[PDB]
Amino acid sequence: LPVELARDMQTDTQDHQKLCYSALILAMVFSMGEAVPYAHYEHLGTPFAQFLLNIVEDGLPLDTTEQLPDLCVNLLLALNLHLPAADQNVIMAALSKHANVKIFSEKLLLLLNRGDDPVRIFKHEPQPPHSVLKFLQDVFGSPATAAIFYHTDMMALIDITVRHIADLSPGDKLRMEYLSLMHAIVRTTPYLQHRHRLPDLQAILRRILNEEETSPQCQMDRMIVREMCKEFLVLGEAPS
Amino acid sequence: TATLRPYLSAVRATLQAALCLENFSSQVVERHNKPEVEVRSSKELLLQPVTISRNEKEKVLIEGSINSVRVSIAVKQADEIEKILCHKFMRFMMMRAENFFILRRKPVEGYDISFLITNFHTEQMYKHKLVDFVIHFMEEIDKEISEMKLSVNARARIVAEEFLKNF
Amino acid sequence: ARNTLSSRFRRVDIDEFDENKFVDEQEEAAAAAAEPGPDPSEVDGLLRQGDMLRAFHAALRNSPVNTKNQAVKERAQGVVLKVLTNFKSSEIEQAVQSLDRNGVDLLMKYIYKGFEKPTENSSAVLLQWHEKALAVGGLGSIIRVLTARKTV
Amino acid sequence: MILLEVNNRIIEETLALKFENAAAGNKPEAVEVTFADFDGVLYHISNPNGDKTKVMVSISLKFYKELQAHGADELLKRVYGSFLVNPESGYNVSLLYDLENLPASKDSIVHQAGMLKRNCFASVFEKYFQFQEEGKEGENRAVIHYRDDETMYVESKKDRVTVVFSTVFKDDDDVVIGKVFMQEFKEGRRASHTAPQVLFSHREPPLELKDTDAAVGDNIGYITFVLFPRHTNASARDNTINLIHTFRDYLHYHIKCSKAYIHTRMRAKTSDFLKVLNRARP
Amino acid sequence: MAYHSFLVEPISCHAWNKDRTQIAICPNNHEVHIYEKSGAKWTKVHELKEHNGQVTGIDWAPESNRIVTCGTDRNAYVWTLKGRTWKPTLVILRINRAARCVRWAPNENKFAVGSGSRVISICYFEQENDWWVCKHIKKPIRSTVLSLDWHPNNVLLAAGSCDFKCRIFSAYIKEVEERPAPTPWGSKMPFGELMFESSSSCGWVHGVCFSASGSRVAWVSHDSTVCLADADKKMAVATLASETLPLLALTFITDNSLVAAGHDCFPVLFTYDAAAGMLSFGGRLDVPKQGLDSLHKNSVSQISVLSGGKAKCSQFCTTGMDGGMSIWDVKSLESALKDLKIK
Repeated sequence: LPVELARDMQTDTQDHQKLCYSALILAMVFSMGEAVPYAHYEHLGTPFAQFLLNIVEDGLPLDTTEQLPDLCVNLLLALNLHLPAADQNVIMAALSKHANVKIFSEKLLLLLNRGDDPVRIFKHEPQPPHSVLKFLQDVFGSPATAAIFYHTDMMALIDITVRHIADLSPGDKLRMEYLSLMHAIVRTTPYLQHRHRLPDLQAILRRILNEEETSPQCQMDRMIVREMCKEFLVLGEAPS
Repeated sequence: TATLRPYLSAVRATLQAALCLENFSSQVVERHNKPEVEVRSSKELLLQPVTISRNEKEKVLIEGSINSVRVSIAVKQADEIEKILCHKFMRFMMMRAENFFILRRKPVEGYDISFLITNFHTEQMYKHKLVDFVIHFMEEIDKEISEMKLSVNARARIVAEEFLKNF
Repeated sequence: ARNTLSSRFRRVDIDEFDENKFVDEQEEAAAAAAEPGPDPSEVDGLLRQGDMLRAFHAALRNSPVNTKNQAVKERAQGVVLKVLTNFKSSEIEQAVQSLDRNGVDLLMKYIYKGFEKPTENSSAVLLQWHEKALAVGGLGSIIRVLTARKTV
Repeated sequence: MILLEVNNRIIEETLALKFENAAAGNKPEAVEVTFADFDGVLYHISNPNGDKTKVMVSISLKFYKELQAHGADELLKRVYGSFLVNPESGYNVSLLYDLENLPASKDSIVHQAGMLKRNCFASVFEKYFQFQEEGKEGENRAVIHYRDDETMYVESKKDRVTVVFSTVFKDDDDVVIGKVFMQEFKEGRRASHTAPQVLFSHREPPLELKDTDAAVGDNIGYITFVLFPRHTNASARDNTINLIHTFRDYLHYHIKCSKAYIHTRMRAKTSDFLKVLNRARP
Repeated sequence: MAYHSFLVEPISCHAWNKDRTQIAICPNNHEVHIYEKSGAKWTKVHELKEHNGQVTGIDWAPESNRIVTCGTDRNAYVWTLKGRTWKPTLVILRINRAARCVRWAPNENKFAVGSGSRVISICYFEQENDWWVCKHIKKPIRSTVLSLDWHPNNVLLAAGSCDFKCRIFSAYIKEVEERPAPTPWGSKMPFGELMFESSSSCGWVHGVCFSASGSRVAWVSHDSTVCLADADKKMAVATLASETLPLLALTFITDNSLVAAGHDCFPVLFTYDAAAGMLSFGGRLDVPKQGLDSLHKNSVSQISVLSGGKAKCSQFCTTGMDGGMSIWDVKSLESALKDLKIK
């Protein structure tokens, strides 16, 4: 099924309803993160992502109501769920090949500001990961894909990530994702040249280390912070 | 820079403590019925102020009374573009203060917004829902600003393209 | 329209010079000599050895509520607020549960005073204290902070 | 309206009324109109000496001495030609359109009358755009005070033309939003690859101008435009000048109009909150 | 455990007749609406319309069948049922500010009004002019008076104020009664004598009730501190600080136990042991209902004793800001709560 939909969408772009439902079902079935046969990646690989990015950026003429960009975004988030090893990722090769993505990045941050998983339509267990953070953890898994964000947008991404790390309580599952996301930003970007919101960040990591909670999850957070400060010392210094 | 769950848990408890209100006719003017926290003519009817705070910037001030409560709030403003968007947002929320019945048309000095809850709101409106509006405000305001910062940045690109494209 | 007569008499306020203004009472016996409050050497010597739970009660035993002076109150606040900030987050429930009722109320008074002027990390601790004292003392503890005419 | 128009409405509106009345055989009606444009411009349309058959479009640019230099006196003549006559009193330039001696195809002289402010600025660009084409380096920069508290420095080099604006932001809410708008002009070559390069120095000027008595302040802004020969050639220098002499006003147009976008969006979020309160209303 | 929502807005005050067949509420307005108990229904029979302002206190004399009102308009009116309609009778309170409470006397020869004028007005009848003239007791008081209750001697008076105190005064009127008998509160009881002044000075005194014996008085405060003074034990006070929102009204159901209600939106019970010399929390009375979990969906402002008097009460009534009136049956709560005990 996902190979015929992905083949009918690239070919029959005239029918608008069939193109909008095809992109919904593809996000449903990929929502759980289960892997797929290798043969699917002939029509669900990199050329299919460029097709979806050209729609997100440029749109179609027959799309009057403009539903399709927000469906071709939720689909890219869902394809990237089962895909490990960002260096081997077919989607990230689409971004690094594209001329300039701005509308796809603008929409990723409006979803991160609220922490809503648009792929998570169904209440089925085991609940897969967070589709957005999984994406951005994979974007910043290589410096070729990190430069897609404009300057003004990265600073808005750091303001959000910092706000969630603090506003989140201990024992939550997501707090290590925003932390691993932040660790990914420092590596693959020149964060240490501009140091946006670095003092507010330094005070939050010292807090998380000095937290006396003893859950296993809270020990996974502290385990990340130590690796983050150990790799980059200036995140351990006192705020000044 | 502490956490958000306990902050709203403290504020929610102090509010239930301070919305223990009743009608009270005035004792300085003949038959007036004012909120004593605003006029402050009768010191005995003014409870203590109590403050809550995650940090230096964020905080809440509950000035209670026998017939009134005043809930001033300070929001976090990291950069200048957030100081602007919060200042405008409250102005457009104060302008409709006849529709937010628990709202002041100006904020207390040192704070970004201030509510005022009289003994006629608890009799008419649901006391436990008014609290949920204050709390819902304090955790959504951070999201509704960054959504504007991102909307200003998106507009600035189109205004650049629509100029440089013509070259 | 507009008026053209002297309307300056409506500017002066006569209500300032009134005889019916409220007057709250104070402890006469404390004006001469104030309560010494928790001495620093007592609590501190108990903090050096790490006996937090006893330095805790030493700070809540003495409290200069009846004192009209503000410095001894401020010194008293800095002492107890110095103590609460050094606790171990797991030990707080162990300490709060020991207190009687009348110590939980005095504690919550000092807690709502620490929120006035916070340091870098003075408030993430006091919010944890606030959770425990509320679990024991309930909303009625806070009401005895609002109704309290005599500050800590 | 995203882009600003370069041709004034009042002139195209007023002349076409006269020109359509006379060519319909009707009699001429008098006129006396004073008005303005951006950049401290002041116009004046009048019947000289009461002669209702002649209309005289004047204009009073300050900083026209800076424009008589660079050869704008010749640029304007190469366009209007016969219509250009002696200046009206107090005014720097003066056209004259005779209603009884009109040619047909009046839309061309009308549309050129609206562009009078453009044709005055168009000299200092065509001069320096030609210096790059001729390879002439070492010539002196062009300091133009298009406003009292602003300035436009031009300069030419082997491979590029550098255009600078020493603008100013009155309020501090404008210089905050202005950094956002200019921080995206810098990244404008990500979408439009042929586009010119842009720079932005907040308070202090660049190194090319620190000697030139430039101004520094917490509200000033220095904005550069690097123009390569695919802009300065003969086929595109017109549309390039039509944009560059409107940049300072394009930027402030969208700072003032971005506030309305913000205001437009807070009236809605305020109404989203107001749905949460009405839950409390039984 | 009934609940009849008379309206949606508050009910400032209420009073019952002798038979408990009729009730006189104030539905948050200038009017007094008298409802009659027709079977399992409630029907309005009369409406008293004389006040220029909101009503705050009502009391119904059981024998004379004379209703008395007090409102924010600095007025009171004594109503007499002449034929089928109630007619008022004027009152001269002589207060410069608004009234807050009123209570008929036991012998129905006087009433006392507590006002925001920092006074209490002891009113009696004058057939010389058909007026009700008043005398004042304003010696120690310094602010508004919220509640009152009469001693069984028809002289002594308790008063809860916003001065954080519950004083007790002697409302002896020579023209209408002879000098009283002594009491454990004192012998010297002329007009306007402060017998007992409480010590606590934190929280506003909302409710006050005398005990049927006359030797015990309790008072509730905004400090979440119920109290009780015993004269047999040299006017010693026993507090019981609560861990919930305050209470606003109390009453003695027996000589030892009390019932209070307020901002917690339900009743509770408080037990007194003079042997130990303290109060104890007798537990919540109404079972948690199978957000709020009770009948009163807002606060309660007035509690009254229908059946059994304060000596031993079988039914008490609650009247609240939620436009409701809930009758309670004491023994039904004893049965429905086997843990519950009424001392």
